[PDB]
Amino acid sequence: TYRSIGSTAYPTIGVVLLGGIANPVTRTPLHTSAGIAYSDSCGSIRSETRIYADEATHIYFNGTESTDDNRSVRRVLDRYSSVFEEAFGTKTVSYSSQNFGILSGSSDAGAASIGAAILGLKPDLDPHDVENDLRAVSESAGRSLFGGLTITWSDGFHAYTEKILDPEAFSGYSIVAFAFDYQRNPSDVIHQNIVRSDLYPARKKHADEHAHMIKEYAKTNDIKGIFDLAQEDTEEYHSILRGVGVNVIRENMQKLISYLKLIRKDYWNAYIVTGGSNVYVAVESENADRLFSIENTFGSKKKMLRIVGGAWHRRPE
Ligand SMILES: C[C@@](O)(CCO)CC(=O)[O-]
Repeated sequence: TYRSIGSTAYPTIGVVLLGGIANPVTRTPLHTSAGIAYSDSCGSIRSETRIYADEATHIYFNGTESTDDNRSVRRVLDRYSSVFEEAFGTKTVSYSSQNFGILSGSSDAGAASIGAAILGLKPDLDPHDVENDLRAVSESAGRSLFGGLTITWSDGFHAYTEKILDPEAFSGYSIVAFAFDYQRNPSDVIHQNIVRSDLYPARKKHADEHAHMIKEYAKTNDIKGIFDLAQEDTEEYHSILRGVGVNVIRENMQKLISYLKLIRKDYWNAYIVTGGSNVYVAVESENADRLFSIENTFGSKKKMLRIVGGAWHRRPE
């Protein structure tokens, strides 16, 4: 038997933006969404996981113990107890997370990294099945599990994540992230309030339509079309949220966006805003350093990002 296994996954950015969860426990997406996994050029933005045999079950986030009192992570660990018993000689395992270049705690990358560790121990499991269990940890786990550009189809009862383009399809593109210091609306507030909107039923249908449009663009590697659409999706999504009192795009964020509209006439860009106080700007690689070097970031900090692949495991120890 072994004693432990490590794994790694990368954080994600929504491309067709998710709002609404079917149930607080299983956390199935109410409608179809799409996303990309990202890191920096070195691959240093990441979540690293260690699952190991133990006398009692402990959950740690960057060294801080969690009472995991919802049994969010512990639910997943219990479901795959047979995997751990075979691999480690015991059903009792602990989980230790270290996040780098993202905030300490649970995330899409954290969830996917759990999946990669389990698959690492039992490689003939169906990752689409494992994904269903991972959503309890984070509803967009599939983006990070499979990597690249994905679509997660969903009718609110059954959800399925499909790989649409490899990270290699974006090698000519970069994303400059502008991080603003405004306190963010929790994702749970986003999910809870968006469904109150009278436009919500049409949004769910519009979401599914946009994902089909993305699958079509993929046929000819139309990366600009995909990101152009992501910006249109972003604008619809945040117009719906504002009408339910959730305002993600704050004053200095809107000022940056206005400038983006100006330089768009000079060279191509498209932007995305998800749930946090960040503005993500897609750009052609030849213009990435130029964008990154602009002077008036309106008090935002800058990171150079790129599209990367799915979660992966290390050999068990
Ligand atoms: C707010 C948001 O990040 C929620 C994902 O659960 C939107 C998205 O990325 O699809």
